[PDB]
Amino acid sequence: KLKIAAAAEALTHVKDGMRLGIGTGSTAEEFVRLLADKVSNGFKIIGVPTSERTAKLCKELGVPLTTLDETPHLDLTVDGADEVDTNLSLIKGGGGALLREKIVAAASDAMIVIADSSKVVETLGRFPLPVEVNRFGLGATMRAIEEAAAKCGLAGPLALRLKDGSPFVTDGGHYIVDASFGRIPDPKTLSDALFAIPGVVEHGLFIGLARAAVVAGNDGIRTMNR
Amino acid sequence: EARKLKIAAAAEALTHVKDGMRLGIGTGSTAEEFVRLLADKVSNGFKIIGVPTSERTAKLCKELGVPLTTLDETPHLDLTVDGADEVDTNLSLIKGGGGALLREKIVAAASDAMIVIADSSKVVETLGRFPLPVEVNRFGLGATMRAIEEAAAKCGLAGPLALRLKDGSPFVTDGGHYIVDASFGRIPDPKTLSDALFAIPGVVEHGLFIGLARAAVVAGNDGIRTMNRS
Repeated sequence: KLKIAAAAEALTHVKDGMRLGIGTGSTAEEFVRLLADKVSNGFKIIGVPTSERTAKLCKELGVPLTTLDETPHLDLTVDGADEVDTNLSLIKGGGGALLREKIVAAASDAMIVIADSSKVVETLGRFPLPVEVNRFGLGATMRAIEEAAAKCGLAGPLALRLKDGSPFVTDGGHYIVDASFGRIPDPKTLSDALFAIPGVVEHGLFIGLARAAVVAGNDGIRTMNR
Repeated sequence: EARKLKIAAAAEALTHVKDGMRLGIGTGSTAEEFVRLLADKVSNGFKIIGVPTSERTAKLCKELGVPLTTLDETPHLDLTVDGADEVDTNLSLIKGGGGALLREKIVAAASDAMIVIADSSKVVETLGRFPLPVEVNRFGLGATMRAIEEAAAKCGLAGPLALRLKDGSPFVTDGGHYIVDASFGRIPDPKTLSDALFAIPGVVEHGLFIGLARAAVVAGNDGIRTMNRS
């Protein structure tokens, strides 16, 4: 649809010979398809996958693959997001790949986001914030998340994420708690508060990582910048 | 030896353990001696319920008839008692030489108070001579290694990073993670370093305990001393 043109605009930021971090979800898959077309004309690139599902896609379509162990620093990560605010702070992890996405993006010189107009918000937080937790001590970690929220002036339900009947286990062996805070006006402070909890592994706030964002508007395609 | 000093500290810390409080039970050689002293007390009708910080702490406690519970079942505790690899005058710690730092920090942070018990060799002027354990995700190990070096550099630190091994392959934490032992030598600002390490998406947790321990019972041959908080 327009989803395609948004990915295609992001692929213009990709240079010959780049070391690339590749996102997960509906939008990054399309970026994979279009970049596969380009290699298939002698465009050279090497990619780190942020999930098994992206990894499979790259191999079926001929996008060369590497690892952060073999390729510890990347030029660019391209990935989707659940919410983008005007500081280009994001909420990510609706797809359950939040940690590998943070690690890959944090290992990169720059991160480009691809989203539609509906994901761009005045204030982050209507999308529930995914928080990745250890299964040991979940009860005390839930308490601490509510107290961490209270101290930052927020509140809302914390819902242990399920798949089928059971808790969702991430690629890395953790549970996810989706925190519905409604409005997160100071992401950095909340991120600090959540990190001070030992049970917290990581969370879906991507702060200061996206240098630019391609948005599929109702009018057409637009890029936001830093 | 070292052993009888760890016992005297354990016994002075149990002076703080009251009938029926719910306890965080540490792990390692010094917490072992505290468990026995609690067990000898249990069999004469002492009342307590304890959350284990490790796989092996739980087995000792069950072998001795110490009532055991869960943080899912018992999410807030009264008191955690545990060892430490380093204690400084502010009661900031380095922990995780025995590999249980994550569960230990979770347990201690869920407690109204945390008391440390150690022998006098564990008391330091400045944290950092004991290499700092950092618990890391297996995914992206290479990028996480780099970021730890970049964080150290911004805090004016340096040293080897060794992926911790056991029997020839990486030590796997109870929680499914690796440990990178960071030999920084001297850590004059623990708080700044702790923030810089948390900022790494690969870092799960680390062995700096800042502001958690309310007191530290220390043995030594110049007698038993409880360190306190300025």
